[PDB]
Amino acid sequence: GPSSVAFWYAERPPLAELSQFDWVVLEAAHLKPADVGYLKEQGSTPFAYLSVGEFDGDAAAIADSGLARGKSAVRNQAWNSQVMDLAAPSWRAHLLKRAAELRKQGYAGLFLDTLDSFQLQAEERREGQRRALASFLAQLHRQEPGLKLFFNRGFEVLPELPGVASAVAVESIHAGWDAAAGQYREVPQDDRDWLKGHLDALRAQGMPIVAIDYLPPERRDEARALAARLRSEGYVPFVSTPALDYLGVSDVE
Repeated sequence: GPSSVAFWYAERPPLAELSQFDWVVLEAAHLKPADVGYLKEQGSTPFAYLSVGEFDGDAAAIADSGLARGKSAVRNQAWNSQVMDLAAPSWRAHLLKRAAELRKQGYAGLFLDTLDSFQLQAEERREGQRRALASFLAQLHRQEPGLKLFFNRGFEVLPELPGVASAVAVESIHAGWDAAAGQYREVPQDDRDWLKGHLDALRAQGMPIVAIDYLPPERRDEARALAARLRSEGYVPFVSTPALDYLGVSDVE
């Protein structure tokens, strides 16, 4: 897996600086193929963001895209993000086409997000979504064996996908972002208690685990210490801001 990792989702990625991280996850809309090639020339492994469980867009955006039939009307839906039906052929086809385009652009892998958004569906629908997610990920991996798949969590599907994921990320281990309360908050103990069983399992199988923790820029000294703490606990960390628009820290200075 990675020795160091950065995530940058904003415009104008600082490519020279990002190139010194082993793995770099980017929003591909803000890069051109020459930029992706430059990162590889420098020795970095570039990954493109891909949201598997949700479509990011206004209602105008998802209608324009031809994906409307695939939208699930979940009760707790986050604004500007639509939970999609992982069994919908138009959604699955859309994602596979996107993967092919990102492959052609030179990405070495995909960072697969919203792998647990199906838990927002009605309880009795979740197992069917989980199975559709697992079959989608297997088909993605079969179609695109040249893309390393860097999962964001995925605990409900990982046991059925041996050999598919190259690493698993987790937001967050110690320092997190409470999107509701809009605050940097310590990850609550009960959140760490729930993660422990899943992370212990991945550790037992040698899976590289990336910790995505959140501290604001003014706390860069604390972010350095936290990166060291996370490495001593076996994680490959990136400590940054929730917008991922910041040259956060993965190792000590």
